[PDB]
Amino acid sequence: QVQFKLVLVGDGGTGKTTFVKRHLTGEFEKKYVATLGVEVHPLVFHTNRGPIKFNVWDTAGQEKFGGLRDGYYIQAQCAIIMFDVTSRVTYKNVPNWHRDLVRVCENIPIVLCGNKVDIKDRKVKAKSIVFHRKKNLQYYDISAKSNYNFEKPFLWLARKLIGDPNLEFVAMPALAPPEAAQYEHDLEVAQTTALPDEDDDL
Amino acid sequence: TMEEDEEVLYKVRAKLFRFDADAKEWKERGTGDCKFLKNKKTNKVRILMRRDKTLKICANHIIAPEYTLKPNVGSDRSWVYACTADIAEGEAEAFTFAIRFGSKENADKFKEEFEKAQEINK
Amino acid sequence: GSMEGILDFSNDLDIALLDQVVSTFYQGSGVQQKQAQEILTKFQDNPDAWQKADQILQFSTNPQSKFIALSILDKLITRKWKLLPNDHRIGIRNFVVGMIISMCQDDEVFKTQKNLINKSDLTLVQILKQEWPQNWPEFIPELIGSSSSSVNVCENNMIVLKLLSEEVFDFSAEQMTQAKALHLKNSMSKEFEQIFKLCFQVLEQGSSSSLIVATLESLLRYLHWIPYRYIYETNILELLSTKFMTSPDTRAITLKCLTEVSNLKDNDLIKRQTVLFFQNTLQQIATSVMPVTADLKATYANANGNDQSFLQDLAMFLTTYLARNRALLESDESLRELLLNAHQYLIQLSKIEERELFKTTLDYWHNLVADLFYEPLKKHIYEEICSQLRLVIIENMVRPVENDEGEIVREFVKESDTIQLYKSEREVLVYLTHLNVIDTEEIMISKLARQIDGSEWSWHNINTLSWAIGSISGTMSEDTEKRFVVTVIKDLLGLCEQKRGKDNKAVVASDIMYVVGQYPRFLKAHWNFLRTVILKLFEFMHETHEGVQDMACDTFIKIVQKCKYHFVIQQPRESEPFIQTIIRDIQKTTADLQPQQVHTFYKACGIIISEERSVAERNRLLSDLMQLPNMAWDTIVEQSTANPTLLLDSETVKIIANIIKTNVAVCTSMGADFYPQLGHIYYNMLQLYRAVSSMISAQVAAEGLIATKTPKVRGLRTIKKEILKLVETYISKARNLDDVVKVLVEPLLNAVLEDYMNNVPDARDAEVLNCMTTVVEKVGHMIPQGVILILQSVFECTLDMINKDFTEYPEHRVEFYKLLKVINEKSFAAFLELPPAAFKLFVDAICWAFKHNNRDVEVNGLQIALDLVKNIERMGNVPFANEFHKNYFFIFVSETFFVLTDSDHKSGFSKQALLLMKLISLVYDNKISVPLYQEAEVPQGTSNQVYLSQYLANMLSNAFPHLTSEQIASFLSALTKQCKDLVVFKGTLRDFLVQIKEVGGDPTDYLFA
Ligand SMILES: Nc1nc2c(ncn2[C@@H]2O[C@H](COP(=O)(O)OP(=O)(O)NP(=O)(O)O)[C@@H](O)[C@H]2O)c(=O)[nH]1
Ligand SMILES: O=C(CCn1cnc(-c2cc(C(F)(F)F)cc(C(F)(F)F)c2)n1)NNc1cnccn1
Ligand SMILES: [Mg+2]
Repeated sequence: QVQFKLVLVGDGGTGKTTFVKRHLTGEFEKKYVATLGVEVHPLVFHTNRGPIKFNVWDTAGQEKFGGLRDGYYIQAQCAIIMFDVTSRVTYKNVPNWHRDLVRVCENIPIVLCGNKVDIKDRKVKAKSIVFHRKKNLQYYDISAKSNYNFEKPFLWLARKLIGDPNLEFVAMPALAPPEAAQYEHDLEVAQTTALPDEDDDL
Repeated sequence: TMEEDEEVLYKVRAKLFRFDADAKEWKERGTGDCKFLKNKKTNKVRILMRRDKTLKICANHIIAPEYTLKPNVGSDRSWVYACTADIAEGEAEAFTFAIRFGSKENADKFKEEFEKAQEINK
Repeated sequence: GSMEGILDFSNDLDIALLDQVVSTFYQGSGVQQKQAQEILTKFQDNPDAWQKADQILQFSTNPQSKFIALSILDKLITRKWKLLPNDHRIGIRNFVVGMIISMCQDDEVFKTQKNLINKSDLTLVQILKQEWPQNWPEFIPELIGSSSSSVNVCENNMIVLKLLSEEVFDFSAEQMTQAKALHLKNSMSKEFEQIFKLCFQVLEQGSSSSLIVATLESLLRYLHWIPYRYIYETNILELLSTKFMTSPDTRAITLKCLTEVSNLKDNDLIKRQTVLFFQNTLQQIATSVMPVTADLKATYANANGNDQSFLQDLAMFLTTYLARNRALLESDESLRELLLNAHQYLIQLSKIEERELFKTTLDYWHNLVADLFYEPLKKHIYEEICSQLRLVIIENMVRPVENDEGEIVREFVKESDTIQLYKSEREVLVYLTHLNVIDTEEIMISKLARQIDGSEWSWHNINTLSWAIGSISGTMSEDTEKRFVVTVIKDLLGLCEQKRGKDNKAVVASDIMYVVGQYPRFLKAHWNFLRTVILKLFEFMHETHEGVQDMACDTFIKIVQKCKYHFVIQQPRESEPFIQTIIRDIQKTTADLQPQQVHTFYKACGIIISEERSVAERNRLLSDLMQLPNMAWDTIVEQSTANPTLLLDSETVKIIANIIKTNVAVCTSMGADFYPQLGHIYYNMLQLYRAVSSMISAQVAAEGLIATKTPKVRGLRTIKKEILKLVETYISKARNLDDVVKVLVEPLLNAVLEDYMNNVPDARDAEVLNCMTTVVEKVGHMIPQGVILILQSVFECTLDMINKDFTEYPEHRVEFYKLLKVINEKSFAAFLELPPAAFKLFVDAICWAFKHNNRDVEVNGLQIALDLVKNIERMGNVPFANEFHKNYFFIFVSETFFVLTDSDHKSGFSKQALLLMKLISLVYDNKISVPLYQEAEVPQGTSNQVYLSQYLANMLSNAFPHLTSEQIASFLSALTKQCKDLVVFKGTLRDFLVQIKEVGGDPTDYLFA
C-alpha cells in the first residue's frame, strides 16, 4: 500500500483538526476542542496514478498539550504548517514550527497554509506572507469553513511524493448500491433539530 | 468511475448532512452535484453525489419508493429522510440524511424528481 | 494494559517493554497506537523520567526510544537545569558528549542514525546555552582540535556549530533574557575567528561532499551576523561563486549562502568583489546548469530532482542581488552583458507557472520599474528587458475581481487569493506603460488584431488581454487614451457580433464590461457613448446569462460612482437629466433582477441623486426614486395594521424586509440627504418593529426556543435587524444632530430597549447593541439620560449571556464591548450613575474581556480599562476616584499581570503592558491620593510606592513560587524604574516571561537597561 506520513503543525486554534476532519468526513466542526498530543487519521485520495494514502499526524499546537512535540515528526515524509490569517501571532510563530520540523525532517515537501480567509477582518495581509520563499515551501490561502483551496495542500504534496507533476484527483468508482420502530423516533428528532448555518448559500 | 452505463435524469447543486443521533446535531457530509442516475440495464434510479474538488462520493443509494421526504424545522429549502443502505463509505449503512439547496424552488424541484424516480424504481 | 508497566518507577525500567510501546506508537496503528501514545506522553511527563535517560541511551535497541530520552533531557536542561545537584549536571554533560562521540566513531551508526545524532547535537547545544562559556571555556578549542582527527567528528561539529548559531542569533529573542542573549552572542563573537579558521580550511581543503555541505550549512547561519571582513577579506567568495557552484550537491546551499552575502553590511575594492562573485555565479549557471535561452517554464513544470527548488533559489538570489547592487553593473560598459543576462534569466523565471514564485519575481520587477520611473538615464538600459516583461505580464494577468464569469462560463465564490496578485500585476504594468506607452499600445492592439483575424483566439487570450487593457487606465494622457479606447471597443464589438453561443457571449460581454468600467474618464467626455453603455447594461439585467446579469449590476454602480455628475445635469440634446429617465423605468429595468441586485440598483440611483445640491430638487428626486417601495409600504402598513396574522404571511414578511433593505441601500449612498425619506416611514416603521417583536415573542412562547430557527421567525427578525441597520446607517452619517436627538432617538429607545431587555436571550438581536453604539457615538454627549437608559436595559442582561464561557452568543459579545467602550469614551457620567453593585459588574466585565482569546473582545477590553483609568484620573482627588482606587486598583493590576503571564494571551502583550505601565506610573507619580492599604496592614505614612512593591512581591511569590525572592525584587525594581519608557518596560516584562519558564534565572538580568 502506498502510504505517506504527514505531520500537521501550527499554533493552537489555527484550524488544523477542523481542516483534517473536513477532509475525513466532510463535516465542519465549530467547537474548539484542543488536540491532546497527536491524533492519527488515515486519509486516502484517488488519483490518476492510483490511490494515495496519507497517515495524517494532527499534532497539538498548545504548548501545555504538546505531548512528544518534535518526537511526532520522526520519519514524516511531508508536512503542513498552519497559521490563522486573523491572528498575526500565529504567523509570527511559523518560523519556530518550521525550525523544529526541519531539524527532524531535513528534506521533505512542506505546505504553508494560511487558514480562515473566510473571515472578513483579515490581519495577516497577503503581501506580508513571504516566509515560504527562502524555505521552498508551497503556500496557499485556505478556509476549512468555506473549503476555499482546501484540496490544494494534498494535491501538491501528492504530486511531489509520487513524483508526477501531472497527477490529478479523479472520481472514485461508484458501485451500484443495494436494491420502522426506531426510525419514526429518530426521524422526529432529526426533523426538529435545525440544520446549521441556514444563511449560507448552500 | 462506474457511471458510464447510467443516464442523468436530474442534477442540482446541494449540501448533504447526516444526523449524529448520539451528539444530537447535524453534520455536513458533502457539497457538490447531486445526480439522479438511471441504470440502462436495470432501469433503477440511484442518488449519487460527489464532493467538489476531491470528487469523493458522499451519497450512493437507491431512491427507494419507501423513502419519504420530510421538512426540517429550520429550513424551507431542505428535505430530511431515512436511508437504510448508503454505500458512500463502504459497507451499506443506514443514515438519516438532510439535503439543502440554494433556493426553495430547487428544493421543490428535487422533491418532484425524487418522487418520479421512486415511481420508476417501483 | 501490558504497555503501562513503564509508568511504574518503583521497579526498574524494562527497556525491552519501552521499545515495544515506542514501536507500537510509531509503526503501529489504530487503538494500540493511541494507547501507546498516551503511555509515552505520561512517561515523558514524569518529572523523574530523566533519571532513566542514561539507561535508555545505553541499553535501548530503538533510536526512537533514544530520541524520546533526549527529548526528556531537553525539557530538564531547558527548564530545571540549575535545580540539579552539580554532580548531576557534570554527569549529564559527560554522558551526552560521550554518546555523540561514540555515534561519530561508528561509521555505520553515523550513516544510519542521522535523526538521533542531530537530536543529540541539539541537546548538547541546550547544555551549552546553560554552561558555555563560563563553565566550559575550552569547548570551542577542543571542538576545533577534535575536528582534524575524524571526518565524521568534523562533519558533526559543523552541525553542532550550526545549531548553536541558530539558537544564539536566530531564535534567542523570545527564548532568553536580553542579558543572556548578549552574553552568548558576545561569547560566540569572541571565538568566531577560530571557528572561521576551521570552516575555511575545510572548504578549501576538503573533498568529502557531506562534510562540505554541512560546513556550508553552518556558514549560511554565520552570514546572519558575522563581520563582513570574514567574507570579503578572505578568498571565500571565490570558492562560493566558482568551485561550490559546479557540483550539484553543494550548489543549493552555496546559492543560499551567496543570497545572504547579498545582504551583508564607498570602497571601490569591495564593489569589485561584489561584482566579481556575481559574475562568477552567473558564469557557472550558464556553463554548468543551463544557458540563458533555456525554457525554464518547461523545466519547472517537469519537476525533475531538485529543479523546482533550484529555480526558486536562483530567483531569490538574482532578485536579492540586483535589488541591492544592479547600480554596480549599470555604468561600466564591460558589465552591461552581465546585467542584462541576469535580467534575462529573471524574464525566463517569470514565465514559470507557479503563483508564489511569480509573486517573488513580480516584487523584483516592481522594484526595478519604480526605479526606472524616477532615476535619470536608467530606463534605456532595460528597454528590451521591459519590452519582454510587458508581454509576460499581459499574458499572465489574473482575474480582476469584477469579472464574475469563469471556467464553463458560469459564476461561483470569490477568488479571494488573487486580489493582491492583480493589484501587483496592475502596479508593474502601469509603470511599464509609463516607461514606453508606444510599445505597450502596439503590443495590446496587435494581440487584439490576432484575436479577431488571428491564430490566437481563445478564452484567456481575450481575457488576460482585456484585463490588461482595463488595468492600465490612467497611464495615457487624455487625448492618447481617447484614440486607444475607441480602437479597443470597436474590435471588442467585432468579436461579440461574430462569436455566438451561451459561452462566447458571456466571455466577451464580461470583457467589455470590465474595460468600459475601467475608463470613466472616457465616459465623462463622451456623454452619448456613456448613455449607450448604461442602456446596454440595463439590457444585460434581463439576461438569463448567469454571471453576465450580476456583472451588469456591478458595472452600473461602478460607473455611476465615477460619472454620477453626468446623470444629474441636463445633457445637451436631452429632454431631462438622465436620472429622471432611469427612475421612470426602474420597475421595468429591474423587473427581472434578484432583490439584492435591485437594492444595488437603488443604491446607485441614490449616488446620483446626492449630486443634486438644490435641496428642493434633491428631495423630489428621492421621493420619485422611493415611489415603488413607499407605495408598497403604504399598502402593507394599511393591511397589516388590522390583521397582525397577515404579518404571518411569509410573502408579506419578505416584501417588508425587501422594502426596508431598499431604504437601507439608498440611505447608504445618500447619507444625511436620506432624512426626508426616513421621516416618511419612521413612525410606522417603529410601530411595525413593535408588532413584529410581539409576534416573535408569541411564536417562541407557543413553539419553544426552536421557533427562532424557523423561516418565519428568522424572517421576522430580519425585519427588526434591517430596521436597526437603517437607523444606524442614517445616524452614522447624519449632519443635523438636533433632529436626530429631538425626532429619532426617543421613539427608537422606546421601541427597542425594553423589547431587548424583556426577550429571552436567544431572541435578543445583537444588532440592538450595534445601533446603540452608533447612537452613543454620534449624539451620546447630548442624551445623558438616554445613555443611562441604554445601560439599564442592555448591560446586566447581556453580561449574564456572555459571562459563563467565552463562546456563546459571539455577536452579542463583540457588540457588547464596543458599546461599553463608546459609553466609557463619550458618556462616562453614565457609569458614575451606576449603583455600586452594577459598577462592580462593569469592572468584572472589563477584566472578563481581558481573558478572551477573541481579539475582537480582548482589544476593546484592554482599551476600556485604559480609558477608565484615565477617566478616573481626570476626576482628581474626589470621593469617587478615591473609592475607585481603594476598590479596584489592585484588581486591575493583578488581572493585567495574570493575562501577561499565563501564555494564553500573547496577542495582547503590547496593550497589556501599556495598561500595566499606566497603573504603576499612577502610584510612582502619586496620582492616587488615599492610601491603597488598610489602616492596620502597614505603618501609618507608608507610601503607596512602598506598599505597591510589597503587594506585588507577595503576589508574584505565591503565583510563581519557583522564583527566588531576589529575582522578584530585582524584577519589580527594574519594572518600576521603567514605568515611563514603554519599550524598556516591555523588554523587562519579556525578560520576566522567559525567567518564569525556568529555575535559577539571574536576577541581575533585570539591570540590562
Ligand atoms: N471561521 C473559521 N473557523 C475555523 C476554520 N477552521 C477551523 N475553525 C475553527 O477554529 C477553531 C479551532 O479548531 P481546531 O481544528 O481544533 O484548531 P487546532 O489547530 O486543531 N487547535 P489545537 O492545536 O490546540 O488542537 C474551531 O472552532 C474551528 O471551528 C475556518 O476555516 N474558518
Ligand atoms: O449585440 C451584441 C454585441 C455583443 N456585445 C456584447 N457586449 C456588448 C456590449 C456591452 C456593453 C457593456 F456595457 F455591457 F459593457 C456595451 C456595449 C456598447 F459598446 F455597445 F455600448 C456593448 N455587445 N450583444 N447583444 C446582442 C443582442 N442581440 C443579438 C446579438 N447580441
Ligand atoms: Mg487540534
